[PDB]
Amino acid sequence: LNRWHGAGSTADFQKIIQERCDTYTQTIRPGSRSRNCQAIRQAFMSAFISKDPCKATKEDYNSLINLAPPTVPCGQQVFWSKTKELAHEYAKRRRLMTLEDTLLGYLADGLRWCGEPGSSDLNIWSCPDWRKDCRTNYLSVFWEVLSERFAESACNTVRVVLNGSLENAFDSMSIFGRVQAPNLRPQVELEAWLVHDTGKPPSDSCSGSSIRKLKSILDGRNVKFRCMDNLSRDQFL
Amino acid sequence: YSGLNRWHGAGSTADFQKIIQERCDTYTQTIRPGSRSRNCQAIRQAFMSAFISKDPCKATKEDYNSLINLAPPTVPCGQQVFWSKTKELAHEYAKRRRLMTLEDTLLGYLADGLRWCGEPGSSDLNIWSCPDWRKDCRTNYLSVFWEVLSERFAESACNTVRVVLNGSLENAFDSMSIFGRVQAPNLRPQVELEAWLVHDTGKPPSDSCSGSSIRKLKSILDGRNVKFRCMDNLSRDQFLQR
Ligand SMILES: *[C@@H]1O[C@H](CO)[C@@H](O[C@@H]2O[C@H](CO)[C@@H](O)[C@H](O)[C@H]2NC(C)=O)[C@H](O)[C@H]1NC(C)=O
Ligand SMILES: *[C@@H]1O[C@H](CO)[C@@H](O[C@@H]2O[C@H](CO)[C@@H](O)[C@H](O)[C@H]2NC(C)=O)[C@H](O)[C@H]1NC(C)=O
Repeated sequence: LNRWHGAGSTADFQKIIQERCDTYTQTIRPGSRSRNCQAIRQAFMSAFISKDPCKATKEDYNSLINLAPPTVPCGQQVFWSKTKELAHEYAKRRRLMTLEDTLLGYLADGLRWCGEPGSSDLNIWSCPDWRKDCRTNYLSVFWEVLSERFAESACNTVRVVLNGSLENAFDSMSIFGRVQAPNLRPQVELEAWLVHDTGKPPSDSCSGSSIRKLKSILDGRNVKFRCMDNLSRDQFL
Repeated sequence: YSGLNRWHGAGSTADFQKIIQERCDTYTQTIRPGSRSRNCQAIRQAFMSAFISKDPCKATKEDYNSLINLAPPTVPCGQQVFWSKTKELAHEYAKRRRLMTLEDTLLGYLADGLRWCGEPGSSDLNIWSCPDWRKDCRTNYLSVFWEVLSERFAESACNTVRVVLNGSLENAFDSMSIFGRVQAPNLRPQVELEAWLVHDTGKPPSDSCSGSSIRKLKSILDGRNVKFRCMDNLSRDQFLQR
């Protein structure tokens, strides 16, 4: 059970998911119809429990995603890469939604989970690491599937918060670069904001090499691109 | 005969557990959302635990303490409505005015209109018969639930409370009603209570604020140091448009 190279499952995973579901559905974003959180938790567990944790497929999450698809109103989506804290504060203030503001994203944010064949329990010792063990693991596949659907459903103007205090604000291998940007629909307009740390000069900008790669992706998607830069965390918020 | 059909009251509502579950989700997510979260699985499990497999004529208030702790029947100050013998009117009034009766609390909403009881040695509801308060036992799980919920609802009342009473009855205040026996005597001291005695359209009222039964209520409220204002000679439509 301790054979993997990543940290083990969040031990109270089931309780945490269900509690977050209650908070989300009742307190944060109550919906047009009720959703049963026990059933959502049950579907989450069933996706991965008692399975080879290195044989995860997108299909395994079909039932779960169908119970709570990560869709948001047009013009209200926020994407981010390497700017977790900033992007979520920005989204909170402007009443916008990141992936972590969707039901399933809110449930899963910051958690780890995996199973073991022949066992009905979470593996709390270790779980597959995406580098050292396998990319076809249940944590990575969940976030890719969720990211795909989140990106696919974007409409009108979307925003991405990128880190202007890094050498490369755009990382082609990030989930944003690999899964989200390539799945935006034509006629979406994407605005990128390259935001730097207060009191520090930016390390990347809209005229840099990494942004060229992003524009290349978006041009092929027929996604309009407007890139802003040279602003600090304070100016952005 | 000593089997499942031995009681004089109607049996448990079929599929009680499904109904509870569905009502709890509806209530917490669509009726009164924005509020602090409640765990509906836990609430259902606590409700069942309170009575299942127990002597159906030995219910006590304490059997429901864990359920009430999960969702106390507390209403915001100034929004609470009591009623007696005016079920339809009181709930229409509460709906139109965005106020809350006992049946508008989480637990009151789950249980309204339902029946339930268990059977010793069984994990299931008795869907065949349940104890009747008058013919079998007062200390049954259905009656005791409404009694303890009523007490907690009255004890937590704050600021101005309103009661809707029936001006078309000879005695609008019945000391042996749940309102008269359990709710009024347990009102938080120093709240203020307004009573409205409402009569049916086109029928002259049968009771008023000056009658003997309202005097009995006044005496109870004086005991609780609760200020009392009573208004009468109103039809349903006059009351709703006040
Ligand atoms: C750009 O990314 C860097 C590197 O992750 C962020 O700096 C870290 O921020 C965390 C959380 O605030 C700190 O605990 C770390 O100590 C920081 N590490 C380093 C190397 O500085 C930075 O906040 C990001 N900037 C923006 C604007 O999002
Ligand atoms: C006062 O109480 C009477 C008696 O319960 C109510 O009249 C009953 O109303 C129910 C539901 O509307 C009917 O099914 C019964 O047939 C009625 N019975 C009688 C004797 O009329 C009346 O609605 C109450 N009035 C107010 C203002 O609440």
